[PDB]
Amino acid sequence: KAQDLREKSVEELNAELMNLLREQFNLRMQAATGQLQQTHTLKAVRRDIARVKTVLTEKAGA
Amino acid sequence: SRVCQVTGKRPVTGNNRSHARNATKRRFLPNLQTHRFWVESEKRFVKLRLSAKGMRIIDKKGIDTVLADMRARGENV
Amino acid sequence: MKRTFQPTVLKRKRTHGFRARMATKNGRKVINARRAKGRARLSK
Amino acid sequence: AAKIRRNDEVIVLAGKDKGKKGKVTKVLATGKVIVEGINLVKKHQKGGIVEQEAAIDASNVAIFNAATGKADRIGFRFEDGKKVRFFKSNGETVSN
Amino acid sequence: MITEERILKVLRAPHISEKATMAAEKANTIVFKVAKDATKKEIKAAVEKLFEVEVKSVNTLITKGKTKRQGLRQGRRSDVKKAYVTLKEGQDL
RNA sequence: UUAGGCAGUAAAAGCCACUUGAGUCUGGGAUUUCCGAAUGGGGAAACCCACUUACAUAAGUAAGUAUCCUGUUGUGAAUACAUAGCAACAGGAGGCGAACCGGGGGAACUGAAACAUCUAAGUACCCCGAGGAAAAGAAAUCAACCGAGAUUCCGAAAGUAGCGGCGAGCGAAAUUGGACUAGCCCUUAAGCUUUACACACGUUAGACGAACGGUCUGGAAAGGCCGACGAUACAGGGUGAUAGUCCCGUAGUUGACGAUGUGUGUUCAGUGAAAUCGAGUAGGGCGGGACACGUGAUAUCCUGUCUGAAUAUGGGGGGACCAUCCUCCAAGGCUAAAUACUACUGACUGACCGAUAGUGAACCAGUACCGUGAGGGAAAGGCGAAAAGAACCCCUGUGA
RNA sequence: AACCGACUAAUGUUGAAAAAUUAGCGGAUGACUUGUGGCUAGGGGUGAAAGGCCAAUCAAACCUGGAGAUAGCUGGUUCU
RNA sequence: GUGGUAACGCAUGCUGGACGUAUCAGAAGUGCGAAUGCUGACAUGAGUAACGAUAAAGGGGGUGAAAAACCUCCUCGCCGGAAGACCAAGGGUUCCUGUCCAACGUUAAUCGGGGCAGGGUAAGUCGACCCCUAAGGCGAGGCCGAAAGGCGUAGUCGAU
RNA sequence: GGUGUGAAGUCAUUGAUGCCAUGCUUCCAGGAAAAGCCUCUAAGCUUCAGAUUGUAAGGAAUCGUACCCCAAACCGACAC
Repeated sequence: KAQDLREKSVEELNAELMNLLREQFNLRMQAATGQLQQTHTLKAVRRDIARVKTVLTEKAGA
Repeated sequence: SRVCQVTGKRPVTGNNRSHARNATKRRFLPNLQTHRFWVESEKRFVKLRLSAKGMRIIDKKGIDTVLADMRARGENV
Repeated sequence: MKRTFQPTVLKRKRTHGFRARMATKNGRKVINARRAKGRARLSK
Repeated sequence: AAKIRRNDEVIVLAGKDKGKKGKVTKVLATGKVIVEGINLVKKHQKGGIVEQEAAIDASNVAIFNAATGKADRIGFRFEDGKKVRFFKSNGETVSN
Repeated sequence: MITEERILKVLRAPHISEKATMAAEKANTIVFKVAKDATKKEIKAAVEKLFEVEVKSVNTLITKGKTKRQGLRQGRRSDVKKAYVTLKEGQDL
């Protein structure tokens, strides 16, 4: 997270995004099934995605 | 509207006044008429809705000056 | 006995609906009035 | 900016537990502190009847000088560029 | 052309229910709670990609949310779109 | 900025952080579904369906696509030219907002102890258009033979002169005391707006911030008693009763990277602007309206209608009209301040209210509820210092 | 018969119902009746005409505003 | 209890739990029994009328704290061009299940269209959307109108 | 409860207000529109693009769908 994302290229940024999105899918499925005890991770992945989408919007154009 | 294109004369409001001095609202309309003015410069007639006073003004100033004035005002002529 | 309120949704909307109010000057006056009053429901 | 902090030995200034020392466990934003072993209240839980600490007003507690063995007031001063608390009497910087 | 971002947003959760269980046991149908926007094509794509199964059919409904009183303040629960996804014979999820 | 934080109801849960990537505060970025002026078209607002162009290969994605006004380019009819038309492009606009402002329209109840002139009233209301103010403004003004010197606002003159079914009522100016003051151009100005360059100058998170013990009463001390101490700080609030010294503050002293605002210059690019000193004008006739002034003996102003000069040797005004005299130069423009208002933001104040009051609304209120709708429109505050909100037992329906 | 209507009576009249019920009664292929959607709006509409009807309201709807109209009338007007 | 001619004053027990306020001045939202006053509360009538079609119940068993009213069984009665079954409209979760019975239900209630929780609505073919248009609406330009607007062409909407 | 397994399953007659029928006959009051659809060409395109017939492959979205409807769930303040 943080400015580390800005070191990464737009391509690899997108690669993170897709990974995060997949992690976020798994956590949804678990949350519903009741397998998810650590609820804290949902807000984490969600905020991590926003960081990436922030950087990607920066890297767009400029 | 009943508005002279040359002068801007529009309907004004006033009173009717009886012998008993009863005031009823009335309007005073401009003596609007339509007249096709041949405009040499543009080799066309231009039909204007204008007051009879407006015509007198076109007789003094000529159509070319009046058309200019109007176009400036944003009249569609 | 037939009472006065014989609802149809379509007639409610076409008379008192938002797009009906917005179509006319005086309708917009009503919406603005209601919006100024603080009315949760501007239209029916 | 806060005179009383968590993990501060304090002496109680007011109430039933006046003159009793304890450690600030928690500082609520309501201006209340919970202090180990101070405003104990018996709570009938559904369980048993269990003694628990109750929040006290922060103004009802004072930092304990320990060296002087008294309550003291706390000022703030800059020391090595960082702001530090100090005891108003001794002048000594509080452990913090 | 359904993107992977779209595929990862479409399926919101599995739907747990006596009816859902019957569907799974009897008719090889998995009931999901899908996104409101989700279309039957997007849902099929998502089920195929994220569970590696072959889908026969997708049936969808929206359940309109219940009004609840909650003391003084009445309020509605949110509309849920569910998707009855029938897997081809032999496929398990 | 700093020890706690993950909004509340609202507990739990899983967590994060602890001297600075915890978090918070301020600012600036990013994201910003759909509806709404709503603008691709449509539409029962929050929905439906497109075209174009790119992309995708499948039946998707993204972007663009309103109308009008102004301008500029093209194209381009009836007839040659041309124009209309059509298209493209650029720049504007549209909606909302409590009041204040200018303008277009404009009542009636009522008063007149009836009522029609008159009044209410150019009010209410409707409409249009602004702006931070607006409007007005630089004498074809007054005055009175002496003089004054744009406009606006305030005090007098004065309920005076007048007007008025001379009823009810309406109501000036000259002149004078103030506030504020500024004039500048059609041979092209002052100002205004922009643009940057400077500089100042303020604002925008904040920081530090004095001095109290003992004893008594009490559940609790801020109270009492005793003795201290601070005060450029005894504003105010909080704390288990009533606190200068417990806390937050206060006085005072400080703080802005960046971002804003302001005022100066110094620039730019505009605007002012109507060009060129004012003719369909002044004046007149008829009808109305405005001026305190109701047509009166009624000057002056505006003009719907019909007319119509002179043009510094000239013209306007000086309350019918004439002479004389004085004064001003209309028919082109721009112009700050003193003035009006406050829905909104901050601070502070109250011989203002304290829950039938004060807002309709202290409370999840323009809510509930009522009504087809416009619209109408409530009631409803207070355990305790702290939930310590009554473990457990007993009656009872594992109730109340 | 349905359906539309509403001539008589009784009940009911703090109703079961702000116009009904029960028994009878008229029309019942027509100037019929009915659904849906349209249009006409207040000195206005609409009326096979009753001043009927225009949301249980009508010799001028309803709402808001002018507006605290006006009320030579009635009521009421608080301690010693 | 006491004082004064009075409005009222003073003292004090109990209650109450934090304010009150002399004196002299100052200012008023300054005094209520009436207004078919206004708001709230609570009476009287009165444990009175009534408990909403005179289609009708009887019994055995069950469950339950409790059963005329719920479940169940056997009988009886009532509707049957409906008091049955569907659909549109209109409503909007009332549907099904579990649980509860305070309030709601004109009684009780174990029951309920009541409370609480959970579940439930699956479409190429039904309907909408959609193509099409009727009445009619809106309406680029346009015509007309103090303004607001009115009318209307091309269009575009509009089902019944 | 579950599954499982299951006989006969014909004929005559009667007979709709349903169907043929948007028919037929007749009458006067003279009986929607528009599209889908068929066909014709125009401008325009002519190894095309298109058209037809066929054969494969794929699609057909989106929204409604519970429940009440001679009603205790709609309109009547009410389980009227």
